[PDB]
Amino acid sequence: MVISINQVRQLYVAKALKANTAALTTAGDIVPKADTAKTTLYFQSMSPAGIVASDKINLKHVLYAKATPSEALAHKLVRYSVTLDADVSATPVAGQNYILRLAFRQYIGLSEEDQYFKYGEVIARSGMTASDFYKKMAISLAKNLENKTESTPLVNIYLISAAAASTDVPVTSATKESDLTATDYNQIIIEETEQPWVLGMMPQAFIPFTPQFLTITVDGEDRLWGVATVVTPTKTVPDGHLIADLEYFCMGARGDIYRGMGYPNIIKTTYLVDPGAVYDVLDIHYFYTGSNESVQKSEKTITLVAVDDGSHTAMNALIGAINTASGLTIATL
Amino acid sequence: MKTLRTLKISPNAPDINSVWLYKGTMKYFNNGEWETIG
Repeated sequence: MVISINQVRQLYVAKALKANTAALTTAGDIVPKADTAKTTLYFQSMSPAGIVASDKINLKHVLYAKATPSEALAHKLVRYSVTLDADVSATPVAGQNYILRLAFRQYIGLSEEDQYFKYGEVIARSGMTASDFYKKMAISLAKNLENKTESTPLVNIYLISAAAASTDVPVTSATKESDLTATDYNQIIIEETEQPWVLGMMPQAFIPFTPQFLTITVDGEDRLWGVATVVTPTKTVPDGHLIADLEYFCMGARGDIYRGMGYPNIIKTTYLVDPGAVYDVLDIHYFYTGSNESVQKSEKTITLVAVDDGSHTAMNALIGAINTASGLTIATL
Repeated sequence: MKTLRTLKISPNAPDINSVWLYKGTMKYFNNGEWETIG
């Protein structure tokens, strides 16, 4: 990814927290270093190549220092619950094409003027219950969206048997009617998908979508056959792929900007972010001011990352150290 | 003499120059009313 900088941003990974400069042996170790006077602050980090230290923070020129949790940075996957509106009819209406249109705004491009429409069709028959209809519709949706041919993942279709309103019975183009032996299906959930990601070339994006229904003649009048309502998401996309591209960008500030450019004549940067983990973050904003005419500020950002075990143990001890060292009182998330 | 030549399926009554079909009942404008049929 590329981000907007307030004149600079540095990133440092905190894999292990040590208590001395001598204990820095492994490439992810880190120490918050400050003096008893509480006048400056810096971090001693262990790099693939030797120890390094961050720019020194004047503890009187700190603008804000807040630790975000990992939950805050996980993109929630918006999901709808699609049904048929009991005002038109609580059951399918035979001979009518129950079409369903799914619009996609940020398709391959990145604008809202780059749209993409995929469809799902079901023609109803007499004796067709609602469960049978939802089954057939989810199946026709998968075959058109979750196929082995579409260049990109678009949606995750599911089914919910009212006997178990929690479990989201999944569906894919391989799934067949017989694999769905329930009779109390009551909705077609449609959830956005994690798009593919490659470090430093494909930012973590999503394709948002709205389900648009179509008309059916029920008693002589063209009427919409369903109602799409958003429900509280239940699947979140972690920040591993996000911190990783952050590093990729913020490590070209300390180091090389010619990443892989002239392939054999390059500086290969070694990165410590695992894109399969879950990091908390600790961003600290500060500035430097000069002497007696260079009073203009130079705001400079520094952020730290640390894996999350679920209880934020790594970052909590991290800042507890920074607070014992710098007098600050950052809050232990 | 009042000859109707249209039937309309709807949940709201149509013009009085037509018959009104709605889910098991038909109605035609007779005596200033929509007179059902048995």
